[PDB]
Amino acid sequence: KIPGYTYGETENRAPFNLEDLKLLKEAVMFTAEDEEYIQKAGEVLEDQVEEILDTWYGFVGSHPHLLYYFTSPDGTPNEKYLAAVRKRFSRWILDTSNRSYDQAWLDYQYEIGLRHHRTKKNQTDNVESVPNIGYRYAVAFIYPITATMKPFLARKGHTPEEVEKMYQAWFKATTLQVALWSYPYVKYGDF
Amino acid sequence: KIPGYTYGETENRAPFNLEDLKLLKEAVMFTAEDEEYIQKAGEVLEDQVEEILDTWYGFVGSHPHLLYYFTSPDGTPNEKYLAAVRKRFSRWILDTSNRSYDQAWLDYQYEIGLRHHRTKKNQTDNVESVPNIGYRYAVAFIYPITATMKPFLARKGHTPEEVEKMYQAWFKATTLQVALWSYPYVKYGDF
Ligand code: HEM
Ligand code: HEM
Ligand SMILES: [C-]#N
Ligand SMILES: [C-]#N
Repeated sequence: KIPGYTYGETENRAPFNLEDLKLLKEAVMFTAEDEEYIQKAGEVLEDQVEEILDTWYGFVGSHPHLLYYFTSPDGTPNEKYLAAVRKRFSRWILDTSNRSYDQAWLDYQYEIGLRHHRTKKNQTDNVESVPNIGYRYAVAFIYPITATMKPFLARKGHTPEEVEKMYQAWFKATTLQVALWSYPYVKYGDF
Repeated sequence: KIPGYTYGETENRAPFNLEDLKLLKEAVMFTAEDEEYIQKAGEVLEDQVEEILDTWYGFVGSHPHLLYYFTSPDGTPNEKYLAAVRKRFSRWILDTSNRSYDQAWLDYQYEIGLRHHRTKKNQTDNVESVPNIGYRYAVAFIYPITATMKPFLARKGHTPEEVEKMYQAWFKATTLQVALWSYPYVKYGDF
């Protein structure tokens, strides 16, 4: 088992529903074509995850105000926390590529939002760290997620045109998720 | 000369400052290289704005749940509201590329967020319309903004390298802005 990974068995049903998801997919221009290309992206990325993780957490570690969110009270990174979260992030790369975006998927999107937010941050791994990840950075991180995945999507010999379809699908899917994760951050009724 | 366009003359100072901005630029991987290329993007886009606007508002207009946010209470689109906003969106394309990202800029970023939010929506143009734009869609729209801009960035004969750099700069800058606009939506203390 991956500790903390509770896909399909969360405590709560998401407050947003499949019709909400349909309308949000429309807003990010995500279609069945992107379902196909995000699956292809998974096939490309899967055996590269260790490098992807080093690249991603190397970016987070590169700026003290970002690494901050994994820190103990003494301002140093909590290595237990980083390591446990890293295994769930690795799984999220696969889930984004391989799951159907169905009710179980939506329920886990609510869960991941809750875990970045003060509602559930630091509970999954039972760590002492900062209480909330400022929403400004959740939105910001759509960009570095896509810039991180880009070079890996080209490393299996796909043409620029195919890489572009995978990259755009990943961009749409990442934006879609962060949009959903806003729920616990946003004043009730404003989401 | 643009009705409702009050850049430099907002009633409020922004609740985020230049240090917040520096740290958020770092979160979207924005550097002096992007300053060069966002300015080049403006030079490329400036004389294409009518077609860009037709494309963008064509996208909004093609989805009833998005066009919704410009409708009168009787459910029908308010074309005056659309037209007035269109003029300020046109200017935003130039501002994104030409303004220093400084205090005045931050003040107007807070203003734009307030205008999508119930705080100020429908006041600028003195219209009667939907009270609030749900934040889920503001995040989602990062994607179709970038997808709208992309083809136009190639239309002045720049090299593929330069077009990609302009596109990435636009994506960083759009993400940066939507992150800032979240302020009035986000539970107090969670931004
Ligand atoms: C596009 C935005 C982001 C994506 C795609 C992303 C992805 C993920 C994933 C997949 C997980 C594990 C979820 C699970 O428990 O199964 C996670 C957890 C976490 N992320 Fe992010 N994340 C984003 C934004 C942020 C930001 C802005 C930070 C700031 C450094 C950050 C820091 C963390 C931390 C500290 C956790 C553990 C939260 C907890 O205590 O449960 N993430 N993230
Ligand atoms: C990336 C996200 C978005 C961008 C870049 C964007 C851009 C803009 C700009 C530049 C303006 C005029 C600002 C001014 O007053 O100077 C504006 C206003 C407006 N936008 Fe957006 N927008 C975004 C999201 C949305 C969404 C999700 C909707 C839903 C259709 C929308 C609908 C409108 C409406 C109705 C107004 C007028 C608000 C008011 O009454 O003042 N926008 N937008
Ligand atoms: C989040 N990593
Ligand atoms: C907003 N358009």
